[PDB]
Formats: sequence, C-alpha cells, structure tokens
Amino acid sequence: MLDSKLKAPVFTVRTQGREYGEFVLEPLERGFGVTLGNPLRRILLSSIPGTAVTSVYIEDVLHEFSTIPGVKEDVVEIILNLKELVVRFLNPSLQTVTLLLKAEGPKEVKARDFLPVADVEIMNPDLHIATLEEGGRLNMEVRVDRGVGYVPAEKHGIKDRINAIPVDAVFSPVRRVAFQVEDTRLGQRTDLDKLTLRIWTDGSVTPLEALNQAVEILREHLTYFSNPQ
Amino acid sequence: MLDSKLKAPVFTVRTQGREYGEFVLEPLERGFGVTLGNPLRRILLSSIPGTAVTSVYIEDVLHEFSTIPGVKEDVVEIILNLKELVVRFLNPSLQTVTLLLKAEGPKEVKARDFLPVADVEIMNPDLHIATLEEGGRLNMEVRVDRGVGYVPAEKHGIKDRINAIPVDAVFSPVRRVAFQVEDTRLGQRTDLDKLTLRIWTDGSVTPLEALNQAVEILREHLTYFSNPQ
Amino acid sequence: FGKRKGEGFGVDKREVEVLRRAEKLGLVTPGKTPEEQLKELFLQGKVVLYDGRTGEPIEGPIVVGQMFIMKLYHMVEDKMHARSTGPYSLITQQPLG
Amino acid sequence: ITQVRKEKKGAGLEFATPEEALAAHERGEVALNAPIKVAGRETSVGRLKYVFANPDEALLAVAHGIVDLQDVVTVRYMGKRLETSPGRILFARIVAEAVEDEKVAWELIQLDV
Amino acid sequence: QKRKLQVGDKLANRHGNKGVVAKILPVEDMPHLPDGTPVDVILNPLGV
RNA sequence: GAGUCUGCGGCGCGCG
Repeated sequence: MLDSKLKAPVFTVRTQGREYGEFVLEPLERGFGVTLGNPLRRILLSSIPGTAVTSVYIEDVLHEFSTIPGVKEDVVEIILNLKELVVRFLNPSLQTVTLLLKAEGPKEVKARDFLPVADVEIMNPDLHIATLEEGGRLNMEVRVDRGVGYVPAEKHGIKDRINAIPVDAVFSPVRRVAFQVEDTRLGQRTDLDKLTLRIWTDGSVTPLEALNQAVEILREHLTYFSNPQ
Repeated sequence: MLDSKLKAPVFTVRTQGREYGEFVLEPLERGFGVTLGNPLRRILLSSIPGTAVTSVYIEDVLHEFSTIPGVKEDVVEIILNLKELVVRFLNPSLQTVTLLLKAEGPKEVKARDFLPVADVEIMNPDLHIATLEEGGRLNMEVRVDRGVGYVPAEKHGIKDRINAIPVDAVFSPVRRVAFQVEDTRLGQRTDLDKLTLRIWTDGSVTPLEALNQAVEILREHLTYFSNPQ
Repeated sequence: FGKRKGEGFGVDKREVEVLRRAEKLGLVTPGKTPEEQLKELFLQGKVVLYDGRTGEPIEGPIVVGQMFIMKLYHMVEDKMHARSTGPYSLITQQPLG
Repeated sequence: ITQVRKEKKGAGLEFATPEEALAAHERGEVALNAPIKVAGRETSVGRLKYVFANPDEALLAVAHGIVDLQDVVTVRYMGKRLETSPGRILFARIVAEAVEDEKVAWELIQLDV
Repeated sequence: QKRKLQVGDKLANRHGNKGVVAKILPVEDMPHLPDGTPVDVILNPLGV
C-alpha cells in the first residue's frame, strides 16, 4: 500500500533480556498515544497472569511463627523471601508445581539449590533463602501456582501437608510500566503523537509477551459489545 | 458456554431517538470499566469524522465584527449560528462544499433557504440564521468541510474570498460523552466493575453507530503493533 | 530527570500542559525552557502526576515525597461489637456482655 | 472549576472602541504582548479569539486543549450572548442536570462568581 | 494473626495527622509519576 | 420442648 495505509504505525522494538523492553509506535493521529498507552498500562499491571509461592512446608516446623535451629532467619522471614522467588513455567500442563529443596550444614541456601524440574525454570537463582550454621537441617517443599492479581494466604488456604503454611500470592510478572507521547514530524502537519511504552518484567514472562497478552485482553473485551439487550 | 465465558459482559442498550443512548456492560474484572470507558470517550469526541462550517462570506461585510443593515443579528451572532448548522454529505468526493444562500426583504432566513446541493443534505432546516427587516440584503457563501475534532478558526484560516472570515470547526456529531463505573455484585466476589457510558449525538449519526465506529478505531490501532523494527 | 534525558526521552504533552497551567498560576517564571521550568517546580516540592485512571495529567503540580507513617494499635475497640441477644445484669436487668 | 483567571496588561487594553484595537491586540496576543485574559474592559482578546455557538461546543474545545475551564470566553446560551468561562458554564449544566427543570436551574444559580 | 492493613485501621505521622484508611485502591489507577513509580498513600490537603 | 449463671464499685490510661 502507499498513501494513508502505508503511512502506518511503525512498530519498533528494543528489548534486552526478559526484564526490559521498550516499544515505539508512530505515527498516530491526535491524542492517540495516550488513548492506547494508558489502557494497555492498566492491563499490563492487573491482567497479566503469572506465578507466586502459594504454600511452604518445613519438615520439623508446624506453624508460621517458628524458628529453625542452625538457621538465622525465622520461618516468617523465609516465607517472605519466597514471595520474592520468581519462577517461569513453559506450558498450561504445569498448573501447580512443587519445588523441592533440602540443604544441610554450613551452607547458604540460594534459590538455585532447588532440584530442577523439567518444564519449570528459576530466573531468581541468587535469591537468599537462608543462612545455615552447623547441624542446620532445612528440608522444605514450596508450592508454586499460576494465577492473577493478589490472593491473601487467608483467601486460598492451601494444604498439601497438614502442617504446611500458606503464603500470600503475588501474580503480576510486571513490576512497572511507562509510556511517553512525544511529538513527531510528518512532512505536512506537525501535530502528531508518538507512543513509546517501556515495560519491566520479573523474568517470568517477557515485555513483548506481556504487551501481546495485554492487547489481547483489550480486544477480547471490545468483542463483548456484540449482543444488545 | 457456561462458567467463565458465559459470564460475559451483558451488553445492554437503551436509546431514545438518534441523540441519546445509554450503554451498560457488566460484569468486568478489576478497574476495567475505567480502562474501557475513558479510551472510547477520547475516541467518540475526536475520532468520529464529521461536518462543520469552516468559513463564511457576507457580500458587503469585510470583518467579523460588523453589522448588516436590515438584519437584527450581528455578523458574530450569525457566524455563531452557523456553527450550529449540521450538514450531512454522502461520499468522499465531497471534501469541501460551499453552500450558497441569498434572501432579501421582510423574511426570516432559515437553513432550508440554502440552494440544495446534489450530494449534500441539511438535517438542520429550521435553524435560525437571521431576521431580515426591510431592504434587508443578505448574500453569503458558507464553506463546509469534513474533518475531525475541534479546529480553531485561527489554526486553519480559510480564504476562499479575501474578505471572508473563518469560523471555528466543530467536526464531531457527538456533543458529549459520559461513563460511570458503579460496583456490581456477582455471587462470589463483590469487587466488580460496571461500565455504563452515555453518548449524546447531534442527530447526524446515532449513539450506537458512534460507539461501534469508536471501538473500531481502537481495534484498528491495536493492530498497528504488528511489524517490529 | 537526568536519567530520563539519557534513557532516551524528553517531556510529555502532559508535562507541557501542566506547565502552562502552572505558569498561568505563578509557580514557574514565564519564558524558561520546560527542562529549566520543571526544575524550578521540582524545587517547589511538587512534580507532575498523571491520574492513573485516565492517564491525563493532574492540572497543576502536586507535591510528593517520603513520609514516615505509623499504624496505631488495634484495640478490642476497633474490632467492632454488635449484639443481638445475650446476658443480663443480676440486680439491674440491663444487658451486659 | 468556576474561577476566572487574569494575567498581563502592558500594552493597550481599550478594545471597547477601535476595530484596529481588535486586530492589533489580537495579533499582539498571538505574539507575547497581550494575554488571553487581560484587563480590557469589554473583552480581553481571550473572548475576541473564541466564540462558542452551542453550550457543548465550549467544553469540547476544553478537552481538546484550546481553552482552560477557568478561561474567559464567549458563549451563546438559550437567548443570550453570555461572556462566562467554561467552568461556570459546566457548573450550570451539572445543576441543570441534577434537576431537569433547567430554566428553574439558572433562576436560582449565580454563575457570575 | 497477621493484621494486613485494612480499611478499618488508622495511621498517623509524627506531626499530628491522624486518619483512618477509607479505600485500598488498586495500583492500576492511583496517581502515578512520570516514571511508572506509583504513590502509596494520598493525603487530603485540607487537613493541613 | 434448651436455659443458667456470671460480669460490681472504684481506680489508671488512651480514642473521638
């Protein structure tokens, strides 16, 4: 095509790693970068489904407010740091994956110490789980699920093992979004919009993947205007 | 379908005439009514293409602040009344149409007094242009164009005739939009969004038609994210 | 704004409009560059903020900052008390829990 | 929403009489000399520049970034050419809306302050 | 029990501004800075 | 086809 349709939003991408990814799109008519950028932003933060630690089970621990010998951190501080764990599974077949880890003695327990699982990957390896002294026995099973939004540990209440303790759900693989609308020049009229939105991701998913999912959630919603009543 | 998809936005419509039309749609997840309502609003006002008086030429008048004898109204009041004129052309071939009108003596000048044009129609006949007394000579040429949004008479500055005076452009057929997001209850979780947007139209197009055009301009823009670069 | 300059982008249409309404206000000296004006405005303790719900800016600079805020102790006075029926005093026959 | 703004008068404020006062202070405005809200008795160039037919016409221009709500413009109401700011016109509506008897709504409201 | 800050609770700064939480807004639409960094609490100016 | 018995006076502090 040549005139108005060839003159189409040039989608340009710049993504480093699976965390950052800038997305530029121009030219746009009057005040459209804002009309597109804000919605997508509201989607990217709420809608995008993800992963979060749903439950944990220390072998000798019964409640959430206990302390394990040979381990500096307390069960609460540990379960906290687990919320920080960002895992990334590759397909729907993995709805609920239980990561297993057991370490003993004078060693630091990092997230890469979890025995690897076939379809699951951990992009948060060096995350500090705990500091083991001597005679430090830590054997736990940490549940992981795919969901959306925030789910209080009280709302779901998972119970794989009777003495396990649920943990608060943090399901947005996106930490922050940002979009700017700077003027762009098209030969004839100077009043134009250029929308560039920057997206940051925990690693679970990629900025590009997220954007695609976002636009989809928006389009699916634009179809819900079909049957009058 | 039955569970999550049948639980789909029930599009409900209530339209009286071609001017007012309320549009309710629920249920919606968290903060989605806002995400959909605002964009559609920004579109409905600027995007929907239309027709507005772009310039006028009274034959004996030179400036915008003059008064014509035998004519009660002042040039300013008249050019104002012209902004109120809503015309409707039928095809792209009509980009700029100049409506001609000349009336003399003890007669009231209404919009139906304009000599008919082949592919153009005037849905605002009875609009009052002026009140002619005696020896009331009014001969004018009023330009009409197809555009979008609002364009100050200062931004375009049309000049068919050297003494003609430009008029502020009022291109959209929708005067005002409005959307509310009130909570709705779905058995299980109370935190829900209900989006109802009220649209007002001059008559040229209908609220429903406008909405449809709007969601389309949005979808067409969501596709512009296709080819990376 | 320094990292913003280098990260690749300048000022928004948003950031510029709030500036207009800001100089019409009297928060920034008229005639200086938006880069220089936002600084003056920033020194005033307020920056530009977008609604989040609309994406539009909030007409006029709004101050923002790190404020230390504590949570007050939740007494059994907070944890509401609603009574249907219940005990009654032994000598006076008025309700008591 | 309903307050009007005032900004700068360094050069002539007398459009009340000359037609050369309309053009010159309209160009001087476009320039940097005369503001949209200048102490110019009858009409500061801010009213000279914009004239809104229908009520709605006034607010559309606002949303598009042509006029602030607190700016002094001219508008055509039911039977008068009223020189009242967008906001003041918007307030009028909100009231007129709350209670459908619109005329009975302007009868008891003052959009002059 | 874990008391997650809820609407019923009250908070105040060392100066004297006291108040209770009226609404837990979703990060989705509350006032956000040029850069994606969103504000956590919004205090009413009138109380100052 | 359910109902007894306890929690009072005072003191201190804290909230609106």
